[PDB]
Amino acid sequence: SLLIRELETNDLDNFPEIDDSFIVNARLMLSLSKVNRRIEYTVEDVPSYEKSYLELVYNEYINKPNQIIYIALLHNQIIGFIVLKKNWNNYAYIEDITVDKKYRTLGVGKRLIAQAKQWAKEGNMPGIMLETQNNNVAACKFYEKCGFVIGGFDFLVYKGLNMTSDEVAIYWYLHF
Amino acid sequence: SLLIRELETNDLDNFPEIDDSFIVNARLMLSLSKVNRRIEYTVEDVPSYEKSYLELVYNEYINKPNQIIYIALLHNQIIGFIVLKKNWNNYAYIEDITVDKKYRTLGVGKRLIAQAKQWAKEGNMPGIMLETQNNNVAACKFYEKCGFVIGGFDFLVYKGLNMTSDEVAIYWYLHF
Ligand SMILES: CC(=O)SCCNC(=O)CCNC(=O)[C@H](O)C(C)(C)COP(=O)(O)OP(=O)(O)OC[C@H]1O[C@@H](n2cnc3c(N)ncnc32)[C@H](O)[C@@H]1OP(=O)(O)O
Ligand SMILES: CC(=O)SCCNC(=O)CCNC(=O)[C@H](O)C(C)(C)COP(=O)(O)OP(=O)(O)OC[C@H]1O[C@@H](n2cnc3c(N)ncnc32)[C@H](O)[C@@H]1OP(=O)(O)O
Ligand SMILES: [K+]
Ligand SMILES: [K+]
Repeated sequence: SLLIRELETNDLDNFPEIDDSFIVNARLMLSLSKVNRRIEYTVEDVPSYEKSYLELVYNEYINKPNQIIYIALLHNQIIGFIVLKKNWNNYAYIEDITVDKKYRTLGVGKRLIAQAKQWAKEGNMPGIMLETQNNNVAACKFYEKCGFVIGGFDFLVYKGLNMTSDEVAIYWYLHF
Repeated sequence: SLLIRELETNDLDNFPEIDDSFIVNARLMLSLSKVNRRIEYTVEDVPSYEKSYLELVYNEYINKPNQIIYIALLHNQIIGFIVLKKNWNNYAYIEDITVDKKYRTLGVGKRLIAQAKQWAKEGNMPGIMLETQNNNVAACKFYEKCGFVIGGFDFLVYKGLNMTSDEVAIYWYLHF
């Protein structure tokens, strides 16, 4: 069965092309309730398109006290990975989680998250967090299934790259 | 009169103790309108207390392509400074702006912001941004007077440091 383990220098050249692309078919619409500052959302369909999530240099995460990469291995091949760092607020921060396109929805991502939680706890980190865009509904639903909640959002940060679009950053948190 | 110029190595030992403390006397209460995703706020008084804004190592900002420190000089003394970097979204990012307590409300901060805008433009940066806490109403009003608008907020990021309090991060933006 599937194995999740820490990335090693010797894995760097055996690292295959992993398809991190996904289909954007909808977007989250955010709202702020007056009850417990709860950020809520509704889903709105948008004309579909494909995009790649992704600079990430794997070697920068090998042999480091506060950052690490875990890889998912199935039938002698790396089929997914998770990139983690310790953030300024003490939480573990997911820089990137990717499962090869052909193997998604089969529980690999949840197993990567479970390992990330172990790493966070081993380092005395009180939770895990990450940022995603409101047009990555697949990822949003995945984090929600994993126990994460929306703690914040930002309507202007993406304008610095492109002023035409209306991409929104969403910040997700899982507290232990 | 006042002089604003780039920090030099030779200024490092002539750098005096600058009082960056401020009095917290209120906090911003955020809301999200349905019109143009406008984030609004109201001010609520809170029992007052003093806190220091501030690791920042000035030497890390000397002789760098994408980061810099400008100092404010008055009567042979450094009375304020602004710390800037280029962010991932291309905006100039204010890591810290401080005017010595005794000289506040006399226009020094606005002059530091003006210089930061020049630096941003010289580097082809499309705007300037920063993060502050909802309990720093003085800073919030100052940014608002300087033309900044609220682009986002986060209710959980501060929980990683302290779970008892309810500090909220506010992200401000000035687009050119
Ligand atoms: C910080 C960041 O990295 S943000 C970017 C995240 N990465 C990407 O978007 C790259 C492309 N996407 C992917 O690689 C994958 O879709 C991942 C990593 C997000 C998820 O990995 P997967 O292995 O597919 O997730 P997994 O099968 O473990 O799903 C776990 C749960 O989430 C749910 N889920 C997963 N994908 C979806 C989806 N597209 N829509 C709805 N629910 C979903 C599953 O149904 C499952 O729920 P359950 O526990 O109730 O059965
Ligand atoms: C990213 C970060 O650094 S967030 C932390 C910001 N830094 C701090 O909080 C450190 C402590 N505070 C300070 O150092 C100063 O208060 C600063 C840097 C925020 C502002 O510097 P100052 O030199 O006092 O500001 P300056 O006098 O230029 O004020 C410019 C405008 O803002 C307004 N303003 C300044 N302080 C306040 C205040 N406390 N309340 C209301 N309005 C204010 C001024 O009235 C002025 O408005 P005008 O142009 O309409 O006359
Ligand atoms: K995303
Ligand atoms: K602040």
